[PDB]
Formats: sequence, C-alpha cells, structure tokens
Amino acid sequence: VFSVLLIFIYLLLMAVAVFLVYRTITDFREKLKHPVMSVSYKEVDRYDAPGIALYPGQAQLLSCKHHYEVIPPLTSPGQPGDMNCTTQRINYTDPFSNQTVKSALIVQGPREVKKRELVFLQFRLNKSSEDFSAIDYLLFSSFQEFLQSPNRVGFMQACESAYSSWKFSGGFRTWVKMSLVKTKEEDGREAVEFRQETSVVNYIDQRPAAKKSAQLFFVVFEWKDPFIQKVQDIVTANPWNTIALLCGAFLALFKAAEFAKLSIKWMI
Amino acid sequence: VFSVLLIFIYLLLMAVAVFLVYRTITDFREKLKHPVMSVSYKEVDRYDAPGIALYPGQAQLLSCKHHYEVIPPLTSPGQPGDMNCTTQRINYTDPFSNQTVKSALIVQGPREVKKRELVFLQFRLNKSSEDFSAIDYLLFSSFQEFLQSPNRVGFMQACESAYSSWKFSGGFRTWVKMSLVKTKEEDGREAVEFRQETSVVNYIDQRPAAKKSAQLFFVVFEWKDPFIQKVQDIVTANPWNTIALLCGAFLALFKAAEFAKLSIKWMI
Amino acid sequence: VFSVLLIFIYLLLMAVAVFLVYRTITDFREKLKHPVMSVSYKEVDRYDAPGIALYPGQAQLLSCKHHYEVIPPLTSPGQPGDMNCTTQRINYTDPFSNQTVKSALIVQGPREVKKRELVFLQFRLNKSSEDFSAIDYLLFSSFQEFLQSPNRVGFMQACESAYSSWKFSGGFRTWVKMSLVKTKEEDGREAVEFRQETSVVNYIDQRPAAKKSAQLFFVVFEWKDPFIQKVQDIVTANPWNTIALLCGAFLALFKAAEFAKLSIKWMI
Ligand SMILES: C[C@H](CCC(=O)O)[C@H]1CC[C@H]2[C@@H]3CC[C@@H]4C[C@H](O)CC[C@]4(C)[C@H]3C[C@H](O)[C@]12C
Ligand SMILES: C[C@H](CCC(=O)O)[C@H]1CC[C@H]2[C@@H]3CC[C@@H]4C[C@H](O)CC[C@]4(C)[C@H]3C[C@H](O)[C@]12C
Ligand SMILES: C[C@H](CCC(=O)O)[C@H]1CC[C@H]2[C@@H]3CC[C@@H]4C[C@H](O)CC[C@]4(C)[C@H]3C[C@H](O)[C@]12C
Repeated sequence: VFSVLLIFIYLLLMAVAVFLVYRTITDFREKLKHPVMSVSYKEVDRYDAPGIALYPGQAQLLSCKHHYEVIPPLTSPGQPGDMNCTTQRINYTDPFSNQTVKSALIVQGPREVKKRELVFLQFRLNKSSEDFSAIDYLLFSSFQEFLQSPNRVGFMQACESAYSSWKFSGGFRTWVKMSLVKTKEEDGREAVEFRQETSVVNYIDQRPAAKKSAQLFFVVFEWKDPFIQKVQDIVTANPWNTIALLCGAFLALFKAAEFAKLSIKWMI
Repeated sequence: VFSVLLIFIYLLLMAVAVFLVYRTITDFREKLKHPVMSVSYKEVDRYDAPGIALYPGQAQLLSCKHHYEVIPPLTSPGQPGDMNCTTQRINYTDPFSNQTVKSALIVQGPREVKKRELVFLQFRLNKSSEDFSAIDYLLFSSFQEFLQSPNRVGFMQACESAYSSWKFSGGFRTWVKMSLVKTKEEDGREAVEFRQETSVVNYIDQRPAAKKSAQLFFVVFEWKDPFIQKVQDIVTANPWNTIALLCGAFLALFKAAEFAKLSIKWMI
Repeated sequence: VFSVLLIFIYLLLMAVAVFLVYRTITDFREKLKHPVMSVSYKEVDRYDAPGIALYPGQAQLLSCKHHYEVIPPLTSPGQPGDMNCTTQRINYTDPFSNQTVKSALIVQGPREVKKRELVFLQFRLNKSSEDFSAIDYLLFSSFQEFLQSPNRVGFMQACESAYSSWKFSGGFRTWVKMSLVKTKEEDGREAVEFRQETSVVNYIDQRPAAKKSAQLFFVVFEWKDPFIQKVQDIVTANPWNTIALLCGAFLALFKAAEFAKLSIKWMI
C-alpha cells in the first residue's frame, strides 16, 4: 500500500542519514589523526647571523676569515693569521653524560646572502694521537642570542639536543651550504633547524715532508640560497565544516523524505 | 511582467546550480588525481635490529664490534680481532642479470638508539687489482626476518630492488646515520626504506710503508634519532563530502528560488 | 513568556550563524595562505638526455665514455682516449658579475635508465697553481634544448640561476645519482630541478712518483631511478565549497529557527 511504501522510503532515508553520520565521524577522526603538510618558501634579503659551534679540542683555529663568493689562494697554509671574525670560547657540560666537559667555539656565520658571504676556517692539528681526525660542528639560529642570553651555558645544552651536530674532516675543504627549516608544531611555537649540504674537496699537500706530520683542516660555511623553508602541519579536520556538512545533509534528507511523501500522496 | 521576471530568476538559479555541479565534479576529479602528503614522526624507544648487507667481495672483515656513542682507539689497525657481533654469509643471484652471483654478508645493526649504540666494521684489502676501491652496502628492516625466513635468497632478491644499495669507500671512516621512512601506499601495505646520511672522515696512515700496499676500509652504522618518518598519501576527494555539499547547495538554491517567487507574488 | 523565549532562541540562532560565517571567513583566509603539498612519482621508461655542464677550466677532459651499469678497469689512467660521447664547448658571461667569462662544457647525459646507462668522465690537471682542486658542474633538463636553442648563451645564463651548481673533487670517483623534481608553481609553469646524491670513492695512486705531480679527476653521471618527483602545491581554499557550506548552514539554521517557532506555538 502507499502508506507502507512511504514508511519504507522514510526508513531508508533515515538509514542513509545514519550512514552519512557514521562516515563523517570516522573521516573526521582520521583527518584529525593525520594532518597534512604545507611547505612554503620565504624570501629573505639578509639572514640573521647564524651561530656556528665548532669543537676543535686539540686543534687550534689557525685562521678565521670572511670572503665574498670566492676564497683567495692561501699565502702560507699551516700558518696562523687573519682572524677577521668574531669568536667566543665556552666550556659546557654534556646534557646527556653530565660528566664530560666539551669546549666549544662559537663563530658568527655569514650575514649577507645575496652577496654570497662566507666564513673560511683553517684549523691545524700536530702529532695527533687519535686516528680518524675530524672536528664536530653544529649550527644554531643566531649568534646574537648567544651573545645577549643571561646564561650562555644553558643555551648550549638546549642547542645540543635541539639541533644535530655533524662532523667535518681533515684534508678536505668541506664546503657547507646551510639552509633554515622552520617547522610549526601547532602549539604556538616554531622549531628552527639547519639543513646543511656538505661537498668535500681534496687538499693538495705541497708542504715539506717534515711538515706532513701536522694535519690541516679546512672548512667553509655559507648560505645556500635566500629561501627559508616553512613547514606547517595543516589540519583539515575542522569541526565547523563537518557540522555544516552534516546539517546540510540532514536538511536535504528531510526535504527528500517530505518530497517523497508529497509524491506518494499525489499518486494516491 | 512579474511572471517573466520570476521565470528568468528561476532559470538563472538553475544555471547557477548547473555551474556549481560542474565545478564540484571537476574539483573532485582533480583532488582524486592529486592526493596530499602527510608527514608524521613516531617516537620509538628501541629500533628493530636493522639488517646491514655488505658486499665485501675480496675484502675480508677484519673486525666487527659494537660500541656506545664513542669508538675506542684502534689497538692495531689492519689486524683482525674482536668480532663481537652476529654475521651471516650468503650467495644470491642478481635479480636483474640472473647470471652474476653476489656474495653478501648480513650483519645485525644497532638496536639501542637512546644509548647511541653503533656497529663498527673494519675490512681490509691487499694488493687490489681494481682501482677506485669501495664496498657496496644496503639496509633492510630486520635481521630477524632474514634469520627466520623460509627462503633467505628470495628475501635478498626482494630487498635488492626494494631498497637502493649505496657504496662506501676506503681510507674514510664513513659514518652512516640511518633513519626509517615508512610510506603508506593506500593499498593496505606500507613500504619501508632507509634514508642514510653519510659523513666521511679521513684516515691517518701511520702504518709502515710496506703495509701501505693493503687498503683498509672503515665504516660505522648507527641510528640518527629515535624518530620514524611515516609518509601517508592522504586523499581529500571524499565522495560523501561532495555529495553532502551538492545536496546542501541544491536545497539552498531551491529555497532561494521559492523565496524569490514569494517576494514576486507579494510585490504583485 | 513564549514569545520572548522564541525571540531569544531566534537571536541565539542568528548569533550562531554570524559565528559560523566568521569561522568560515577566517578558515578560508588561512587555507588560502597555506596551500598543502602533494608529492607524486611518475614512471618513465627513458629519461630525456640530461645536459651535464662542467667548468673544467685548466683541466683537460682526458676521456668521456658511456657504459652500462659497470665501469671497466682503466687501461692506462692519465692517458687521453675513448671520447665516445657528444660534447659542446661554450663561453658565457656570468649573470651576476657580468665581467668574468666562464668556459663551460656541455655533455649529453645518460638516456637509458632501465639499463643503468652512465657517462664516465676522466679529466686531468698538471702542476695546478691553486690548492683545493675541484671542478664545478651543473645539470639542466635536456641537451637537445641546448642544441636547438636560437641563442645558446642565454640558455646558460638562465640555467645558472635556475639550478644550483655543485662541485666535484679530485682523487675521488664521485658517483652522482640524479633525479628530477618538477614543482608546479600554480602559475601554469613547472620548474624542473635536479636532486643529485653524490657518493665519493677514493682513487688508488699506482702511477709513477714523477706522474704524481698531475692530479686526476674522475666523475660518473647516471640516473638514480626511473621516478620523476612531481611536487604540486594543492590549494584547498575553494571558494565554491565555502559558499556551499555557508548556504547549507544558513538554510539549516533558518529551518531550525522555524522548527523552534512551531514547537513554541504548539506548546502554547
Ligand atoms: C577525539 C575528537 C575530539 C574530542 C573532543 O573534543 O571531545 C573526536 C572524538 C569524537 C569526535 C566527534 C565525532 C562526531 C561529532 C558530531 C558531528 O557530526 C561533527 C563532528 C563531531 C562534533 C566530532 C568532533 C571531534 O572530531 C571528536 C569529538
Ligand atoms: C573516476 C572517478 C570514480 C569512478 C567511479 O567510481 O565510477 C570519478 C569519475 C566521475 C566522478 C563523479 C563526478 C560527479 C558525481 C556526482 C556528485 O555530485 C558527487 C561526486 C560524483 C559522485 C563523482 C564521484 C567520483 O569522483 C567520480 C565517479
Ligand atoms: C583575499 C581573498 C580573495 C580576494 C578577492 O577575491 O576579493 C579573500 C579576502 C576575503 C575572502 C572572502 C571572505 C568571506 C566570503 C563570503 C563567503 O561566506 C565565502 C567566502 C568568501 C567569498 C571569501 C572569498 C575569498 O576567500 C576572500 C575574498
């Protein structure tokens, strides 16, 4: 009969509404669990002076110069001179071991990026008792923060775990091109880290055989490109959009049921 | 006349509805073609023992030791000893050529990551007849899987193409920091691959000139950080959301047409 | 009284509607500012011949050969021969300095990818007056474009800034595995760049002591895998979806107000 058919149609519409609700709930849960990633690139005319933390240990810093896009030939490799840069020593306890004390050297990085400003560091090591010579190094956002901070040690304990300390080797003029990655944690705070592309270049040993005992390290720190990579974890599980969608679907289903009832009545 | 104006308004609303339908269809097709990417990081207290597959060939494995965050100095480089690790040889046919037989060596990787556990491998090569000496290597998820698999050869034919085999050279204590990337294929299966950051460090030749003929290889395998990168291809082209949006728009347009008709009648 | 309660309910519904409108506006602005990223991998049976631009300078190109997945042993390192490849010299003004003139050499890269085709380049440098010997190099999409372009110099000024020029060092058979990243700029144009993974391998000096003065360079260019990474900045801030959502919410709110008024009248 017409009434039974209308009742069945209304029940089917109610079942469809319940299924739509279930699908929206499960999809909202899924989208909440899995935020999408948005990568943007910010133009910068001048980078904040990035702090470069080396750990020479027993290797003195022979030279620390600044240059623009090209390194001039060495007047006399292995001889100290031309410390035309700002440097600050420090000694800090390891955050993890808490016993070993690490002696770090903080150097101002290159500020100009459009001009390809770079910092050239020549170390030296004499009669090293340990094989596999290398110097660790790390990067943090601003040397000015290290300058003006109330306590400088705690800054280093924070940066040691905030960033990851790489290593560079002796006999290679390791060219380090840096870039900044700022990740939004969706908690009102952005974590800034350094992505460094290292290209090692061999060194020619033209020194006298006697001087071959000492092992020379060379490194260069510059800025890859004036792009800062902002990575934001966008969340598409917006409750208001889901509520609006569900209300629209419910109203459409109710009016479809009313249309079906009107059509059934008209047919009768 | 009022009737003509109402008819034109209703026709305009119908055209708007058709345009909305077309836009929704094309946007749904586009979103279906281009899924978005969601990157998440999973904390892990202990990594599954990762399998390191080397291909020494003619270079014997002088030493295979385990260490925690620091490599002790070599008592006597170039002298075998201290094989304090699990190793399994194997010979398998190349999946591509099917003729050349590769002799691989599977080593258990570092399990502890919070403690920075690492495996130190010292090989050696004597009177090498080939220039550009180096050893290939590759990584797969779990050495236990290789242990307990029914057929071990097929596991290697699968891993050779599933992962990409890198190379590490002689005279450099290549430091390999591993990380796991698990990509969801949206087919109920996740593909797990290794992203390895390599930092080479030169080696000091303090051996006698006569011993200089043999070439020594040194490599280290550890875990970068206790973070596993899950990359999921989220799909935003949800048919139910599109249907709900279209139904809501249709109902809104129908009621707008009815409001316009009522207003026209009231004006008359 | 019932009328006052109905008026308050209608006012509350209107306030909810205004809040929904504000939320939709702010969310649309946010989503417009932050597009999501979609990464897809396109299969390719054969890569377009990629153009490899070196800048040898004073380093002669001793050999430029092609090979399939394996480099045969050198018959006589440091001796020219076997230039079985296409090469084109050029001289162009630096886009930035505009004064220094760079002499570039364009070589056809490897076309076959399934067969692991690769190009092997052996240079040579004799009595170098500059320390830290190395040759720059860069990649652009197609060597055929450089062949058939009307002006070839302008192509180089475009590519120098479009891509980033890396460096490869002496004594290392730097193995360069290339991959293509095509980024959609949402402006009808796609920017194509090269991501190159470099694995350096030491070289054995078996040459006579007298020949040790000359420094030999070795490099290999191949294709990592037949996957092209398409990165598209998807935009989820679709105005039509927002309009449909808002219209659905408005209709639902108006009909809820009418339901409330009907219920109030029924109660009275
Ligand atoms: C875990 C989150 C948030 C927990 C909370 O805020 O209570 C999950 C658990 C259950 C989720 C709800 C499921 C269906 C809910 C009814 C609606 O058709 C619109 C989405 C709502 C309103 C969702 C809101 C949010 O997505 C919730 C609540
Ligand atoms: C290729 C896919 C899927 C093929 C299929 O499942 O038939 C495409 C081809 C045509 C696509 C349809 C276009 C408009 C359809 C009508 C609705 O206003 C809601 C989206 C619908 C329901 C879409 C569903 C899905 O997005 C489809 C079907
Ligand atoms: C800056 C953009 C685009 C500028 C423009 O096209 O005018 C911003 C500025 C204000 C934005 C509008 C805010 C609310 C608008 C009313 C609707 O409830 C649906 C979204 C609309 C239509 C939005 C469209 C677009 O998102 C706009 C217009």
